[PDB]
Amino acid sequence: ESYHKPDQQKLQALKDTANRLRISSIQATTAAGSGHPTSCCSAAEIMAVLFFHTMRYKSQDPRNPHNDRFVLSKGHAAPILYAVWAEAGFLAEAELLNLRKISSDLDGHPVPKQAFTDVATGSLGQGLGAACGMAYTGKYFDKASYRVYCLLGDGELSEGSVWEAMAFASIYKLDNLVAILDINRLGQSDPAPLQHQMDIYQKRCEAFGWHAIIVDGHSVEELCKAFGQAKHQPTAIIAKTFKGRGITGVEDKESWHGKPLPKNMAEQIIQEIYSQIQSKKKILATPPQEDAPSVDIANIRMPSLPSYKVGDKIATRKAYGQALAKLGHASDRIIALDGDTKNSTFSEIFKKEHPDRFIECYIAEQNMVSIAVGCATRNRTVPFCSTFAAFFTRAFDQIRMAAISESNINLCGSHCGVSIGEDGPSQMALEDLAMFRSVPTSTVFYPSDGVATEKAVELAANTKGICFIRTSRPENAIIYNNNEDFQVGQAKVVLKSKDDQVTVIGAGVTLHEALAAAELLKKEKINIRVLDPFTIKPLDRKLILDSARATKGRILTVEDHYYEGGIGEAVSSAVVGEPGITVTHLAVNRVPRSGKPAELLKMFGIDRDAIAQAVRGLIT
Amino acid sequence: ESYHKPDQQKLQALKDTANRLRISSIQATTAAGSGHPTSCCSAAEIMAVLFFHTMRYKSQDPRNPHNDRFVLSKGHAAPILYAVWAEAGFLAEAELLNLRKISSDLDGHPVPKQAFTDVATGSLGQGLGAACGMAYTGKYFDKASYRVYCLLGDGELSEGSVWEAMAFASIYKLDNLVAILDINRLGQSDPAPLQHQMDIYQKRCEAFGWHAIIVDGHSVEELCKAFGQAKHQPTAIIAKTFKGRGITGVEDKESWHGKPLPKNMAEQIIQEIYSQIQSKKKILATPPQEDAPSVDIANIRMPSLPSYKVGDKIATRKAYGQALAKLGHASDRIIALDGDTKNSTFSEIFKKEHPDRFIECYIAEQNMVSIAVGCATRNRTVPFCSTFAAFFTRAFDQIRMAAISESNINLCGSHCGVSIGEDGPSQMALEDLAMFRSVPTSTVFYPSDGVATEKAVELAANTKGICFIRTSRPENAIIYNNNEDFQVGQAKVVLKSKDDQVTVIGAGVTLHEALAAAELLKKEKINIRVLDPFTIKPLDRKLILDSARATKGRILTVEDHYYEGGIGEAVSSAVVGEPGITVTHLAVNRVPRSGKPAELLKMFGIDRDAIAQAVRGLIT
Ligand SMILES: CC1=C(CCOP(=O)(O)OP(=O)(O)O)S/C(=C(/O)CO)N1Cc1cnc(C)nc1N
Ligand SMILES: CC1=C(CCOP(=O)(O)OP(=O)(O)O)S/C(=C(/O)CO)N1Cc1cnc(C)nc1N
Ligand SMILES: [Ca+2]
Ligand SMILES: [Ca+2]
Repeated sequence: ESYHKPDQQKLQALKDTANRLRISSIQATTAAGSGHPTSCCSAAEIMAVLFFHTMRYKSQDPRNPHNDRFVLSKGHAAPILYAVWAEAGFLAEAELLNLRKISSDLDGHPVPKQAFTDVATGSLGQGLGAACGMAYTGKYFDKASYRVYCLLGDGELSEGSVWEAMAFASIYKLDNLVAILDINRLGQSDPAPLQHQMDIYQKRCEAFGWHAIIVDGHSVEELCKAFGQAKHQPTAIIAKTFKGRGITGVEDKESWHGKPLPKNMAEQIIQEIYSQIQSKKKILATPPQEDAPSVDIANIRMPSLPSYKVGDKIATRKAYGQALAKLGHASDRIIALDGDTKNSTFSEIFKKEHPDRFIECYIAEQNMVSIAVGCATRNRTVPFCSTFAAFFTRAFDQIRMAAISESNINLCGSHCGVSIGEDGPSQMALEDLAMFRSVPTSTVFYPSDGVATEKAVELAANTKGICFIRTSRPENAIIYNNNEDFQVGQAKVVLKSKDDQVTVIGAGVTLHEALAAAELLKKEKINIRVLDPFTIKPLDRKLILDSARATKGRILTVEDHYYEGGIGEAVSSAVVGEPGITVTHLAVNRVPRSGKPAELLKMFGIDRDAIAQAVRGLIT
Repeated sequence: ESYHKPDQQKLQALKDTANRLRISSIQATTAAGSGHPTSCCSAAEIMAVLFFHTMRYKSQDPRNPHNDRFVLSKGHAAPILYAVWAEAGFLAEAELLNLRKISSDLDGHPVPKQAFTDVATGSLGQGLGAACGMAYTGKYFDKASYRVYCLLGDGELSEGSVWEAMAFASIYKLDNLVAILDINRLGQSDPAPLQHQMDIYQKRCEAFGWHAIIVDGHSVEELCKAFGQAKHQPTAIIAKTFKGRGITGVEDKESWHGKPLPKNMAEQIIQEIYSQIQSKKKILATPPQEDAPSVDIANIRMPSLPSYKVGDKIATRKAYGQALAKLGHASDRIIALDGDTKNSTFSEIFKKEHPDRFIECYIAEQNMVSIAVGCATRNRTVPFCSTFAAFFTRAFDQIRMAAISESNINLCGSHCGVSIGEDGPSQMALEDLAMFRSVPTSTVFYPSDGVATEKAVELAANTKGICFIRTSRPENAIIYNNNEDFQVGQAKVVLKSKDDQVTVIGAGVTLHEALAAAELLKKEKINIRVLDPFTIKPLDRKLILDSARATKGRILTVEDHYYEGGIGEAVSSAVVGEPGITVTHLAVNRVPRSGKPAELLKMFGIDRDAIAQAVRGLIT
């Protein structure tokens, strides 16, 4: 646990290592014909000191739960990440030359198909949030000794998501977290705004509650000392570096971001760098203290059936909070995150019952999703984050990168559609189905009553990928019995007869408007089938088609969402070309406005009267 | 003009005004049954001083181009915004009681159907970026004397987008910009992280380059003085306030965010506040100096037809930069914004030729979109912002709010799809069509060669709403004559014969792969019709169906995008139910990986060979 103060030979070996990492970054990107060797070279001493002096990890088991974590937030330096894992003996050195090949897993940016990568980066400014999740988990959940190290670029620090993470780390006293800032003066197409004004970087980090140390980022000695000192808060190592360090004629120059060296130049430069290496002997990694606890990864089962009665009224947003609190007794892995909306999403119910597993993320949806991604790495927790579904659009890039990260997180967005009423469109989620459907690993739950909500929470907990649960503000009736069985991809027909003339597909509030339309239409001797998709993605194509063939081929979809990318388009895409099938679509056609929930459902054509009129038109 | 130091009577009139604004905020939200009176009451003195001492504006012409701008970033304080415009004589006082009614335009959050509103807020943390665009426009484009004032909440300051705007304003020396921070200690569901640690707020603002002044937010005299001194930096007025100020039993208490007072309580409280008001006489607004220049509203036309040659190769990303710079020579209203990607999007070409109208926004896509929205308010500029299309997902909430703001901005996202090759999925836009199609005011251009790209830039300049242009990295052949006519909503049949067996719909790289497939298929005596949509939204439904009816009803869509919300689903939703029409859909089915562009097109089943195989399967 004591700092090992390195001797001159260890320091020279660390320099030798840094220069090997430079050579490999050049060799790999020259072989590929693309990549970012100058972004690797500014970080070479940082990487050498982190992996071969400061960090503790099992070199043959990069995912080991006891290891220190490293997050390469500036992911385009991936070639030097691969180089250090070859230097540590995990990767074959020859494989480095296959960078970016379709036959290789050493892809252009890091991805979790690599055993040594937890989260995909590549979209700048997201790695520190993931690192915050890992550090929060290490400190408060695992209660383990591992530390978390996150390397960022300086242009990258213009992303506001970084400063959300900075503030989070100081609020939650993440003394096990270190950010290393590669202040190499340059971004992609110009100098970074602050260039080498190291004092301003320090003042910004200190103002956000971090211990901030300015170092020469090419001094292995200064780096060892800065990483070695006792930590009492999150620590920012602010490293003055030169982009392309060590590449004569390219160091500190513009016009070289993302440009590989041509073969003739790479050969000449590599010879120069090799001439500075004093010994070929490599440093060994040092293994960690193994105090991370075992975690139970068994299937998660609610401790009891939902306790609703048909006819009771409850909003699905409230049912979500009740279900999540119940799920917290079913598994110790469940954690909840929310962005200062816990009294609106009803995640406050989980906080009341399991306060040690609730993370207040404040008004910072970007960071919230990244925290959850970090908490889910190495399967340590099962995260449920919540806010208004509208404000998950604030975090779409984090959610997009979460799927590239093959992350298992759960996201519950409330207040969907116009049915929230008087707040108006800024709070109305009308594009969240389009957004989450376009996330390739996503399962999209749209529970229509309290029972379906509790079952969706339970299914989501056991479902891999990006799970989204769309909850609602109006208090609708329970329609399902408590022992109704639900499955991903299985819809429910909630009203049917042999004389049905249309299959009406609704969800949430429009499912209940469809049921109300059915009772109205029965007064005119018109029966309609009513179908509740349960999951919008994957869609129950078979039950939808079987239903439509029983109702003269006619489908009517009605949704509290815009036309594009929602339920209607999902259904149309599933059934197009099937003989005799037709699809009519009722949705919200423009930015809405303030009014009572029922008034807005009417104004935008998705209430019981609009459904009934649409049905009448189809018959005639 | 000299500061008019107010006398005691002016100060008392300002206190009276603040208390009138409290009373109205309470009356309106109690009448509506919803809203945020405590969030209004913390800002009452700020609002009184801004509108009736500091700012200069035409009370009967809120949109007037010479006016100071006010941005209510904490938009849920909308009732006090409405109250000040009634106090200024623009709104009828009786109409304030109709807050949130479907019969009123005094909606739950501010929206541009209100003459006194430029940008919709309601999604927190976006107003300061819009204000930065307004101030940048005032200082560097209009070169006018108007100032820009933006009121934020303290919980709101957790949004990273705020800090992007803070940094933007100091980089660009926006000394005409004032941020007022309503530090009322509380957010929605808990205290804000920093509560009343005023010194920490000052340190953070100063570290980001702002002149930061702490004031008693309920002292009209301190506010008059703090607002009365212009600075050489953007100025942060850090106002210590109490939430619900002036409401006995509620001031400084939790559990009251977004809670209206019950009628009996509102009556009692209003009587107490009214007893503090010394005079009913109202202060008059003071008008501005009228030095904003006139702006032409005429159609913008390219100075000449495109000058490409059929057969020449150019990537549409480069054609975009060439076309944008060309358009810049025809109209001085065109401005360009980019997020440190100008060498990759080729917006650098516009920077080279029109540097005064280029805005480097650095690696901060949220703020970039908000800057563009602010620059487009009152039609002062015609903005084109650009980055990789994948990174516009970082700004989806800003884009969503831009449509609620009825904003006319143009967005060009490059590097779409797997055809970028070796960088891998973090850089690959595969959900941008889903995203932008779900924005209700959007027009989605997907140009397939350099000619179509120049035409799309020109059309976008003259089209209202959220215009998106999707550009690509491969260097594909010019296929259109320079004099080909292009229109929004009109597709192009680029290959046909009387013996066509399928209509193949492709765009960008998949249009060219479809043309290559047609050549492979002709060796098998199979002709296919090939259709280029040009705009994905709106879609040329008529030409698609007329084509399909000439090709045995058969449509095949192939796209470098995920399945959901893209070209295939747009087509299927347009044609579903049409007799005899069938649609086969080829898209990217999962997160991709690194390889050469041609290798990835083949791996993910959207290259010429996958297209030909699909055609062969349909005919059988
Ligand atoms: C602009 C940019 C880079 C420059 C980063 O500069 P830096 O100072 O943070 O790092 P180094 O100087 O250490 O390179 S790497 C890059 C890519 O597309 C490659 O990922 N991009 C475009 C980019 C834009 N926006 C986001 C959100 N992610 C990105 N990757
Ligand atoms: C959390 C939250 C508010 C608290 C604002 O606290 P503050 O300290 O900034 O301002 P005041 O104390 O002055 O009220 S108002 C708000 C609403 O849904 C209403 O728009 N929400 C939800 C919310 C969450 N996230 C976003 C991006 N916007 C929001 N509007
Ligand atoms: Ca840099
Ligand atoms: Ca507050």
